[PDB]
Amino acid sequence: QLALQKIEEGDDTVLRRKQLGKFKLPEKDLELVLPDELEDSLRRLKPEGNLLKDRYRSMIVRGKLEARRKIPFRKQAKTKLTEKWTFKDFRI
Amino acid sequence: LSRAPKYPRKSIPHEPRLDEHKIIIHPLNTEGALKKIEEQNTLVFIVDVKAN
Amino acid sequence: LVPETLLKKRKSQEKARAERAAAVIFKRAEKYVKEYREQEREKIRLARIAKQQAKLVFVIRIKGINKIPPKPRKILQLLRLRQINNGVFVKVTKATAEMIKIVEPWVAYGYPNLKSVRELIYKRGYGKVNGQRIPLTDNAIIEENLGKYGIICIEDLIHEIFTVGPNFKQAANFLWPFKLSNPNGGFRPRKFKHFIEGGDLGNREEHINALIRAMN
Amino acid sequence: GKAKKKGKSGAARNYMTRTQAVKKLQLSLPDFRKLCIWKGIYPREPRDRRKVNKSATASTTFYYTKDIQYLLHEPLLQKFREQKALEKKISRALGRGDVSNAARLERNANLPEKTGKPRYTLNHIIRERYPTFQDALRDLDDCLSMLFLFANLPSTTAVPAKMIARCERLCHEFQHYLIVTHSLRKSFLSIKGIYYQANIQGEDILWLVPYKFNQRIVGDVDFRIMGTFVEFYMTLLGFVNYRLYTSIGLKYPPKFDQVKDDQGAELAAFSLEGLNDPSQLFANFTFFLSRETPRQPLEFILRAFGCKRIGWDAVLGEGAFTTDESDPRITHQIIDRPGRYPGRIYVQPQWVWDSINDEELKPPELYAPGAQLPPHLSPFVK
Amino acid sequence: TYDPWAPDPLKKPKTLEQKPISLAANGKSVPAVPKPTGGYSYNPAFTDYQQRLMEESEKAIEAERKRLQELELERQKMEAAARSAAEAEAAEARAEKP
RNA sequence: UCGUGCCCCGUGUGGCGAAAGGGAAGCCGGUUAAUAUUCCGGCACCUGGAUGUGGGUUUUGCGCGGCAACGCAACUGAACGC
Repeated sequence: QLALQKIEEGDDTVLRRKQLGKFKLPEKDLELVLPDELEDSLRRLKPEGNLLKDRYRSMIVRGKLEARRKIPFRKQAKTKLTEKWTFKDFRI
Repeated sequence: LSRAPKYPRKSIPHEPRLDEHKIIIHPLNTEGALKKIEEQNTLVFIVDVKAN
Repeated sequence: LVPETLLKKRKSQEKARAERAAAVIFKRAEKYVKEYREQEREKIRLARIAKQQAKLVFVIRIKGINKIPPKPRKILQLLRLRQINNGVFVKVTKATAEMIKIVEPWVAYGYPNLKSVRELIYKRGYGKVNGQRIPLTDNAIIEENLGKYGIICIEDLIHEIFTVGPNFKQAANFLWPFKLSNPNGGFRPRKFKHFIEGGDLGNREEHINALIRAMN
Repeated sequence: GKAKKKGKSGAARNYMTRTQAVKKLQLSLPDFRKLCIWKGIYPREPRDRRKVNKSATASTTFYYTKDIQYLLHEPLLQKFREQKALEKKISRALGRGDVSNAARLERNANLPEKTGKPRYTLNHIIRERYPTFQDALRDLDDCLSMLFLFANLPSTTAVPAKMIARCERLCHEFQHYLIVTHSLRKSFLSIKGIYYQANIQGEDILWLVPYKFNQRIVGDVDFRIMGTFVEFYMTLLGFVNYRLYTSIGLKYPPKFDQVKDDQGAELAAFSLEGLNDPSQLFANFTFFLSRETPRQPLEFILRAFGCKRIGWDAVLGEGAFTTDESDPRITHQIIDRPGRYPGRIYVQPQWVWDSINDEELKPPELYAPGAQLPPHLSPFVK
Repeated sequence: TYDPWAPDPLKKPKTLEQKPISLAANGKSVPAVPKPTGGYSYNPAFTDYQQRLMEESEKAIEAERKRLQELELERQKMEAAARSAAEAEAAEARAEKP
C-alpha cells in the first residue's frame, strides 16, 4: 500500500502556492470581449490586456527575477538644521 | 579593489611538488609485510614522509 | 447572480485599477531692475508688432521671462501652453501668425514632418472627452468623439492634422496638449538643466523635428 | 580529527542572500540587479532558509555562492567604476566652470540619449550566454516580443528616444530578412495583438506584436529592469541580424534613408544590396491599402508572401508603389470602412491573414465591405 | 566588426547551467510566448467563444458565492461581538488520619 | 524611484602560555621474534553535513496527561536578555 501510494509544458494560468519575491502573483486580468462589446471589424477592435505587464509576468513566472513592489518614497537621512557661523556672526 | 597587476610576479607556475611517482617509493619486502599480504589483504609501501 | 454583469463588474474593477496605476525669499535690486528692463523691452516689442499689424506648425512651450504680459498670457491661455514642454498643433493663418509672433520669446515652433506627427499621436496621444484626459488606445474613442466629421480612426486624425483639413480645429481641440520629456533628466551632472535654451527666436522650420525626436 | 562547528558547511556555504551578494560584490543595488539580469543569475530556494540566514523571511532572495563568485570576474565591474569616476570628473568641470572640458569628458560617457546604444557594451556577454546560434534563435521569441513592444513606447529616462529608434531599426532589419528569405509562416489576429510564426534554419520562432495604439506603462511593472532587458535583447538582435545577413550574403547594416524615414517610409527606408509555392501567393497582384487598414502588418505579410506592388494613402508614409487610389493597375484594395472601381477586388484585412494561413486564395465574396466575416481560426491549434 | 558563435574562470560553473525556477503548478518550464488558442481570436469561432464564456461565467459565479459567504461570516462575527459587548455592559451595570 | 541610498547596534580589540588544570567520542576476545584501547574479528560511540521514509502536529493552526511535584517518541521559536 505504501509503494502504490508512492507510485501514485507548464501553464502560467495555474501558479504554485509558494511566492517568489515579496508577494504571490495575482490572478491575470480577464482577457475576454464580452458579448455586449463584440464588434464585426478589425478597426473597431478594443485590444485587451497589457503586453508590458504580460512580459513582466512572464519573466517572473519563468524565474529570471523575483516579484517586487514599487517603493514610492524612501526614508530620508535624519538631519538637523543649524545656522552657519558667518551668518550668526553677521552684525549690522 | 582586488589586485590587477600589470605583470605576474612569477612567469611560470611551478609543477606539483608531490605527484604519485614521488609519493610511492617502493613496496616493503620484509616478512611482516609479506605475512600481511595474505593474512590481511594488505600491501605495505614505503612512501614520502610528507604525503598524507 | 447574473454572470454577464459579474464579468462586467470584474472587468470594470480591473480597468479602474489599471488606469489608477497608469495615472518669502529675499529679492535683489538687480532682479528688480532686470525685470523692469525686460518688461520695457517686451512692451516696446509688442507695441511694434501691434503697430505693424495654410501650413501646420508644432509649438512647444519653453522657459522664458518669468513675468509675462497679459496679452501673451492670454495667447498662451488659448494655445494651451501653460506648462513647460507642452506641445500643440497650430494651423497657420494671419491671426495665428500674429499670436505666434507675440508669444515668440516663450515658444519654440516649426514645421513638423509626417514621422513627427505620427509618432506624437501614436506615442503621446490623449483625447479630451468629458473634459478628461483619455489615452488613444482604440479607434472607438475617435469614432464616438469625432465620427460626425468623418474621422473614425487614429489614421483619419493624423490625416486631418497633417493635411490641415476642414475639421483641423476639431481634431486639434480633441487632441490634448502633448507632454514632452526632458532628455537632461537621465544624466546626473545635467539633471536640473532645461533641454531647450531660450534665445533662438523665430521659426526653426524643419529643425523642430530634432527637438520632437529628442523629446518624444 | 578536529570537531567541525555548526553552520560552516552545506547550504550555509551553498547560498548567499541578496544583501550578502551585494556587499560581496561592492556594488549598488541597481548595478547588481542589472548585472544579474545580464549574466543570467537566477534566484534560488534553499530547503531550509534558516540554515543559510537566521533572519531570512519568505521574501528573502537567495543566490548561488558560486554564481556570485563568477560575477566577481566580470569585466563590467571596472566599466561601472570608470563611468562613476568619469561622472565625478564631469561634475567637477561643471562646478569649476570648464564647459569645454565638461563636454569633452561627457563625450567619453557614451550616453544612450546621444548614441542610441546601451551605456555598457554587452558583446562579450552575448557569446557567453548563447554558446550557439541555435540557442540565440531559440531565445528570439522573448527577444522579438520585447523589442517589438518597446519600439512603440514613449521615451523615458530608462529607455531614451534614440534607443527606441534603434530598436525599431533592428526590428525592421529582421523583418527585411524574413521578407527576402520568405521565412514567415503563420500570422494570427488575437484580442491582445498580432502573433507571427516564422521558421529560421529549422527553428520555429513565435513572437507577439502590439496593435499600433497608445501603450499604457502601468506601475505594476519594474520598468527600469525591463529597460535592462531591452538593452540585452537589442545587443543580441544586432548580432543575430548580422549573422543572418552574412549567411544569405547581404551586407550589414542595410542602407538607411533618413529623408524617407522622416517622410514616413518605415520599412521602405531600407535598401538591400548584395555583398561585394506559398512564397509567391501574391506575386501577380497589385495591392492598395486604405487609410483605416494596418499598414505595417499588411505590408510585412504581403511582401513576405510575394507581393511586389503595394500602394497606400499618402498619409500612411513614403515608399508606396502608387498613391493614386484610382490607378487602373490596382487589382486588390484592402478596406475597413463602412464608389467602387470596376475590375477591382475589395476585401477586408482578414482576407490576407486567412489566405496566408491556408496557403491558398480565399473567395473574396465572404470578405466584402459590410459583410459578416468568417471566423478567424488559430493557425497554431491542430 | 564582431561576429560571435565563430585567474578568471574561463568555464562557467554548473550552478549557472542549473535551470531557473518555474512558478507553474506542474513544475514545468512555461514558454516565453505561449501558443494562442482559437478563443483568443478577434473574430473567434462560436464554439470557442462559448467555451471561454462558460468557463469565465462559472468562475465568476464561484468567486461571487465565496465573497458573499465571507461577507456573511464577517457579519455573524460582528453580531456575536456586539452581543458579547452588550452582555458585558449589562453585567457591569448589574454589578455597579491513616 | 529624487534609484547610486538608508537603517540598527556597542563590546571592545591580536597572539603565545598546562603530554598532572578544563576538555566530543571505544570496549571485549584474538594475534607478533619485536606494536597494539592503534592490527584482525565482533559489537559500539562522537562530531559535522545533505536529504528521504515511517511516526508525530494541524480544518479549535504550533501535542496530550497529572490537584500538584511532574510525565510521555516527537511536540515552531530570530533579535535582545536571564
